[PDB]
Amino acid sequence: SFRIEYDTFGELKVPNDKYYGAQTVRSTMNFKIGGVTERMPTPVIKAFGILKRAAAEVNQDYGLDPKIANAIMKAADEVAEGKLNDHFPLVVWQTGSGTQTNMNVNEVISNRAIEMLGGELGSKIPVHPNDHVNKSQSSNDTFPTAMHIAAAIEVHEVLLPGLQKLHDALDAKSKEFAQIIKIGRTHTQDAVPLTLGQEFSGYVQQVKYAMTRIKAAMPRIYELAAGGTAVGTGLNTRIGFAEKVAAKVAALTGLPFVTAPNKFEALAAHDALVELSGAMNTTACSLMKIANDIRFLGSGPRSGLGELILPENEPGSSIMPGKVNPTQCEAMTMVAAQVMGNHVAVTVGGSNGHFELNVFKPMMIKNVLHSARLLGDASVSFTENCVVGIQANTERINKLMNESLMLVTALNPHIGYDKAAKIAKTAHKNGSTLKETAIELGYLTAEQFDEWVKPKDMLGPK
Amino acid sequence: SFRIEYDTFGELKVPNDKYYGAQTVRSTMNFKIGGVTERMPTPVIKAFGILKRAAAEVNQDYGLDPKIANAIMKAADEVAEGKLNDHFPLVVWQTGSGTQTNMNVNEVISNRAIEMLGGELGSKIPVHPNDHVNKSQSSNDTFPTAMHIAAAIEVHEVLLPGLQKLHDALDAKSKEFAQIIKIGRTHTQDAVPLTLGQEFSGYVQQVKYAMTRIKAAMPRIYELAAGGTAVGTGLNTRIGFAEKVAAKVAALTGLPFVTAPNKFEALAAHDALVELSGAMNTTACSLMKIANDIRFLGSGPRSGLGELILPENEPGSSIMPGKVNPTQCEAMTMVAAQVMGNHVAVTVGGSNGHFELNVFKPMMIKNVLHSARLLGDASVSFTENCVVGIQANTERINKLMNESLMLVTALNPHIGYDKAAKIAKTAHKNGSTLKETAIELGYLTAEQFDEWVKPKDMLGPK
Amino acid sequence: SFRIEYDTFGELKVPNDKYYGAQTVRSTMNFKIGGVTERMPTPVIKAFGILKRAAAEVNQDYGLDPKIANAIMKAADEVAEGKLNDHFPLVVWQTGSGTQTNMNVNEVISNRAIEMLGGELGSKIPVHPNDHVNKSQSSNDTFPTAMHIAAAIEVHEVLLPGLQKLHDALDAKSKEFAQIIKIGRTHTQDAVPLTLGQEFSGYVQQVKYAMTRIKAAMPRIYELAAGGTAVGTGLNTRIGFAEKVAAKVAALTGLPFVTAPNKFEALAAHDALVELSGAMNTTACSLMKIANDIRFLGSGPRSGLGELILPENEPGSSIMPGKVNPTQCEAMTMVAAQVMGNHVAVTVGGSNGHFELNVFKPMMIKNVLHSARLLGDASVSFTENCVVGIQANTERINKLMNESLMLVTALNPHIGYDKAAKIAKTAHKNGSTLKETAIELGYLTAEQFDEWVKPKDMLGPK
Amino acid sequence: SFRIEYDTFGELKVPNDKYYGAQTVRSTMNFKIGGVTERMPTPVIKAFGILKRAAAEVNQDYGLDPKIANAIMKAADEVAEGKLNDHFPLVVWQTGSGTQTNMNVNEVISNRAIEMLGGELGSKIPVHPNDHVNKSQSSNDTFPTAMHIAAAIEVHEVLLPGLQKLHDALDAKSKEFAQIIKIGRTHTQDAVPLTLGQEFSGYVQQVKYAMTRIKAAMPRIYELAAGGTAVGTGLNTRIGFAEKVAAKVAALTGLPFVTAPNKFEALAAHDALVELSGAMNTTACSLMKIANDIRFLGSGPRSGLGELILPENEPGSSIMPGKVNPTQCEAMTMVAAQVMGNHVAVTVGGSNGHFELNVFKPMMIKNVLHSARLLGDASVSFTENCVVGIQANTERINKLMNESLMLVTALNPHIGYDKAAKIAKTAHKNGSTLKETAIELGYLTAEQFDEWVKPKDMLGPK
Repeated sequence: SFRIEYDTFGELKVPNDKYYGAQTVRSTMNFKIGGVTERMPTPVIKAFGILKRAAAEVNQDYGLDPKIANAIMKAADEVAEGKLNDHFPLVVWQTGSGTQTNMNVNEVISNRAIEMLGGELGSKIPVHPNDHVNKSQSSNDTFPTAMHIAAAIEVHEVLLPGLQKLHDALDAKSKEFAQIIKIGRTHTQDAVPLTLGQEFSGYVQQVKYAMTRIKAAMPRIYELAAGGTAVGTGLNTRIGFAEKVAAKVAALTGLPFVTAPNKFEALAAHDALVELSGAMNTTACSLMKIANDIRFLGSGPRSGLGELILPENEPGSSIMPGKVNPTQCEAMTMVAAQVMGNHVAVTVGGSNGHFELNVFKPMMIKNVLHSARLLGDASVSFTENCVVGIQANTERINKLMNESLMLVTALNPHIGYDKAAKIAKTAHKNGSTLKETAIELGYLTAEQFDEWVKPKDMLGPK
Repeated sequence: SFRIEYDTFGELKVPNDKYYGAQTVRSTMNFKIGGVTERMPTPVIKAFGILKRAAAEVNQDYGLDPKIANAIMKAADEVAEGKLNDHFPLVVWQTGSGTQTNMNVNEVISNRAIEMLGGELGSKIPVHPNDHVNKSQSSNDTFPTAMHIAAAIEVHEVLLPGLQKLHDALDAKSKEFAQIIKIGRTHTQDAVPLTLGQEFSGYVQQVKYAMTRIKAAMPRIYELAAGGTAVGTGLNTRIGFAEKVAAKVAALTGLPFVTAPNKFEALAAHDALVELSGAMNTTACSLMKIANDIRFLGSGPRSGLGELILPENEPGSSIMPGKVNPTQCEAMTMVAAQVMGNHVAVTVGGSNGHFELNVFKPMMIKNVLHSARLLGDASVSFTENCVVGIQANTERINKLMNESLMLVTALNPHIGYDKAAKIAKTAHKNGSTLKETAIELGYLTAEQFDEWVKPKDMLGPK
Repeated sequence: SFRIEYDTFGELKVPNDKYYGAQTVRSTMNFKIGGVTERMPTPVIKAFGILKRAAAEVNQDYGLDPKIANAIMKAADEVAEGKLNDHFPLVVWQTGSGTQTNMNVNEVISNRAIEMLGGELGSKIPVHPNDHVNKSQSSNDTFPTAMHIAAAIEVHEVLLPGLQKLHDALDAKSKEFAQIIKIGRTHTQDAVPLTLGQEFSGYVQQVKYAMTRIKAAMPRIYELAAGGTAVGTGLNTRIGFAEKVAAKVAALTGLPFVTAPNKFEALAAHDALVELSGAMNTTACSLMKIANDIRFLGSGPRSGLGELILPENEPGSSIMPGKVNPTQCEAMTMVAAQVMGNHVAVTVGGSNGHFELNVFKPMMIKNVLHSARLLGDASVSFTENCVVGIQANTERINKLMNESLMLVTALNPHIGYDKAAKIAKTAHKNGSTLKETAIELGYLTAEQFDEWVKPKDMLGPK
Repeated sequence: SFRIEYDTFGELKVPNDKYYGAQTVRSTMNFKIGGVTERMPTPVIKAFGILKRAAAEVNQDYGLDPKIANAIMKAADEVAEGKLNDHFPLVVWQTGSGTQTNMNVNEVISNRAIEMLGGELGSKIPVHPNDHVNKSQSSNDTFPTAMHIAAAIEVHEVLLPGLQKLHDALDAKSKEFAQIIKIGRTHTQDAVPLTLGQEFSGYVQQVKYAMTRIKAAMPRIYELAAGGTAVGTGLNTRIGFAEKVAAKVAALTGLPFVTAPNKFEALAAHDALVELSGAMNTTACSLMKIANDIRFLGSGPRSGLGELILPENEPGSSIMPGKVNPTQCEAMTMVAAQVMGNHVAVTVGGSNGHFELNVFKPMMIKNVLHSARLLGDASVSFTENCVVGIQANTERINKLMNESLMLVTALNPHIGYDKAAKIAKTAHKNGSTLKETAIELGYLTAEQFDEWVKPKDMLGPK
């Protein structure tokens, strides 16, 4: 049920049903940190499949036999399409250059290509993991290329689309609530009015700006290190390989990948990952505010704020009508906190490069991909299971509007400051409304109050 | 005007009204980072005065002339008492060992001692800054000693006393509010009742535990590096000096300072400062929760929660009665956030020692002292200007208790689950109270409702 | 291949081969955040198995039929022993109280117990997930109890044992290297000598203190929230349940669990998790220093420091003799950075409780357990695959000792300061050794140099 | 002595030599947190002077008497020029909206204007602090406007100019060192060659990208909240004021300030400050790497790497020639760590807005300004006192090139892989050079070695 392969240290059993080889088994024996939840993220594995497909096609310019190249391309495609995820057992907590996952990819693609050609698995014949699958590449410039491919795809396919759905849903609710006037809160104290539409428009702007921030943090993610080889000079690769492989990855993905203009900067640091994590950190601050606001605005039903009725997704008991826990707000705010911590992990890793090579690469991309997936998925879930279903408690909102003390300044042009202050003070002392008090004090009629106190006229500059 | 002093780089002008010398002037010209607001914290300077007083007294065992030693002791006392603060211009962003502030201290104590002896300032006669004031000490083991003396004094004189006042004031309010029943909130939704005294008892326990955590993080702050000299071996000091100087510092301060058992650990790392910062970080989490709760519990007067009436310390407008911004809550929660950031700065510094010496020392102690002073002062301010004057809005609390849907389960033993749930659903649909609805439906009488629904019996297990 | 169950929202298909039920399926439909790497950590699931076993036995005091209790206990044991991990599909990013995992546990134990009794899965007969498996418990006080059980077990079984192995290995190497004198480094400049044993003894002290710090952070992890029910009052549990269930968990685990003296503090905050994470943060700073030092001390073979020969665990090429990448140092320092970020996530979550309930519970325990497992596993791997095999490059160390300029001060008592400074300056200018220069200058004989310059005499105070 | 002023709480003594008034004295008595070192940063105060100058000029469109407006403009100019710094005693740890500093600014400008007009200080005549100096403005939209003006000016005048000087100095050294070949280091192990100019070109690219990142984070800093008044609606200001005051601020500063398109987003959150802090956090990661590399590349003189000779700015000892502590590297890396911590403080504040107003404003801008000033000043200091004077130790670099084992692969095309590996293994075993060994083994002549092993041909792809 196992085949025997060999490396410099001796023999190793490789399961017959696995496409990896001796280097991967050796790597698993020495880095047993954290268990299977710590396996390298699937986006990184898929990105390696893209990279190795691109390199094999380019390397036909540089001596690679087309029959071998095309077998590599087909196997690499299977990796990219997520068809071979079960053959990647290595964890994030490995060599800090990512070289062990590079070798895992080279072995898997080599053995699958051998199988496609009808040969013996583990033989390196006719597809050699290093001489063919890693041709023109290095142990040091491959993982950083894969992690930028993976980050860009996750931003474009998961993070930005999830934020776009949330933006659109918040914007629809802003329009739906554009005429519902409620009492503002500053310092959490009652304040002058604004509509729920206006308040929600602030959330819309925050999400729009989050997408702008993330896009602004992408130009240097599109720069690929492939071609820098061991220390950035390109020793032991071919002239034109760096440019051709970036152009091929760009063609395969439809994304504007380019070769990094300075390979020393590209290998010695991952400042672009720090930059992108920073944009996700800002996004997390925006989403914490939006979700915590919606949480409190839905508080109640009777001892809270009670402005919003959130959809009920988990069944309650009949004897507790009106109670709805804001559980999508909880998942989102937990995600927001996680992104902030992940950002510190990325920052510490990014600050700690040494000379020609930053060797915190696996941990840095793990945290970036984690934050991107959590923010995108949480945005979709918060949208579909909370935002689109939010209703305004207009009966309670209108009641509290008429009971507020904050509308009293509408009276000043009609009865003057002292009488308006006396109304407010008396109403506060007695627990009555402004209207009731103004009438009892003899300062106006009910008809006058309705004519002069118009919240619709208190919503902008004049 | 100025006197002329010299170093091996040439001539320096030293103001005649300053006690520092050529080394200190040289240090100011090369490290201007941040401006005067970045000057080394006064607690570090005072701690250096304690240390140099101790070293001078001990060094009489090791050849130091008693007339010279006693002049150093008197000048060092002046530094320790804050009488010579204006003679320390150096910033935090200096050499990472703190040696430049050590030299600043040596020069100031030398020249003030010379003045006490009637001699010529700047002459190093009869008191030499290196040969006498720095005798038996090193450029590398003095600053870490001063920073632990400073941290321990700030914990005992500022941080723990401020937390103690907050603990005691919260406990008094807990007892004051022990009989005031209100509606609990979980997920921010209405929940079963608890007293304000019970809720406040949670805050009391958090502050008690904060003090316990800070004390638990002090044992290794009391360990002093003095005696490790350059690399931790004690080369170029005397047998017994490490122990004697720590005992003298303990006697001078009344605190249980001891010599660090392993001087390599004491110089190469400042793990104790990370540990203490960690306790302040936990404290900051507790204080964020207490201050934000009180902030929201005071929200209103009419569109918030309205359970607490917070003292108004800043004049308000006569036309805005009842409005009180919780400004001490804002100061406290801003401080909490600062402590969390300061903690990451301490962590990064503490993680980055190299071989025999961690050279992030000034930045680490600055953040520790900043956190300790902010937490202590904010605790006093929050206590005196908010907590002690908090009142309960008992009329609004009683009203919202009677209007709650959460008490309905007191009815189950008397009329059964089915009728109870029907009451709650109908009340929620109609906007009425449980009692009004239970009577309208004909399920019970007013007298039965008052006998069966007793919140005082819903406050514990049975 | 599926059975039909029902909840308030309608019917749900449950796989015939799963022990969870309708509530768990509903929970999975609404929280699709992050994928399967985000599943609730296994230590939490196992801890729930302990908690539910304890509660079932205690509840025989409170009316639970012994036949049902014993079926619950046996099923709960299977959960605790990791026999049913495949029946827990929920992710961390769920309701912030952890109630959905509580319900998942109640359903699994109920259905497995039903099977043990020979009944129909999904029927709630004769074991009801809520009425029996959750008897005397709440939706809010169960997850916090499980997360403290899980944290304490992981500290005692994984984190502390891993640190103990590292301590012991570092201490053995310190003794092995106790006579190997090398040149110290301060500010990364050459400094006076110390032995590799002395330098490694600093690392030993850091790891010893890390274990002390972690233990100091455990007393409040042993406090369990069980019995606080919904808001901390214990409404709807029985007198004595809180104490009995903590004593039973203590008996089952052999660890000193107790009931939390203030349940409001226990439910409204998780300051103990922040405290424990803080101890792991300090540990990560210590390990970053130790691992980065060892990394640089092994640098080379010829353009680095070259003091240590690290074991080679991944095969190199024949043409690159002497090159050994310090890959266990890389995994450990990546782990250290991850712990620092996780600590910020825990801190943000811990700071954000609201009124009676902190609803960041799943994210907080996830990060604590992640840091604990990574630190423990990395400590074992770093120990077994690096530290125990470290060798000293004594040939290179001795060569560089004799070429250092740092031994020259040994000459001062014999030939005076000026001649000793002239030797050092001349040797620096000419690239020669101190000995060669001292002889060429005519200041001493070779025999005198060997008699006066004894590094063994430069290793302590005198 | 003192004058007597009043507020609704009673009488306050105001020093006769101060321009602030009763509101400012009242504010000092309730917020003493931290002491004078916590005073509001001068850039915020200057920015308030710009804003009040702009508002006064614009408000002539909205009824403000020109004689009064022009006195306000002149007094506000004095504040903006730093002439009245001593009249601002309030600390950061004040009301979270910054309203108390707004009132401090209003009072100082009122009383200085009154003095310019020959009137009585403290009389509010002819210049009223609220009715004139705060005309058309609000307690809530003034501080956020000042903090964006301050942040933008500090970026343009301090941060970017300091980085530009560092960029240019690093680029000059890159060109100076373009022909100096040394041994690369990956994982800290010896690696294939690269020039010092190539390595420095990586640092240049990082600083260039830092400046690009900071500029990319400025568009939303230029958005001003002025005009949003209390909750963002603009109630109680005039149509056109928001736009007119932003245009005037842009004209006064020469920077492209604009009114914020959504005033709810501008008041309820400070996401732009989080974004800018994020760019400074990335910059800090770049600078940590540059400064730590240079630190280690200068290590020695004989037991380190020894590639760089750093300028010695602090006198050394004549008996310790060649020793130079990299003290600017220490200041710079301490600053980098501080920026990372400051960033977490900004993040926590930015995440914690409530409804219509984020009330963490003073702490957020303090940390942003602190980071910007430290990075700018440290960049200038690191440039002038380290980078520009760096020399290459070419003799030691050439020696270590010739002694390296890494050049051996130049031999493969000439003698084959087998003999090359035998040379490297033998040299490593014996401690000799590749050339000595290749000759002793009889595989080639000295002349062949010099013709075949040319490091200049090992610096790129082929």
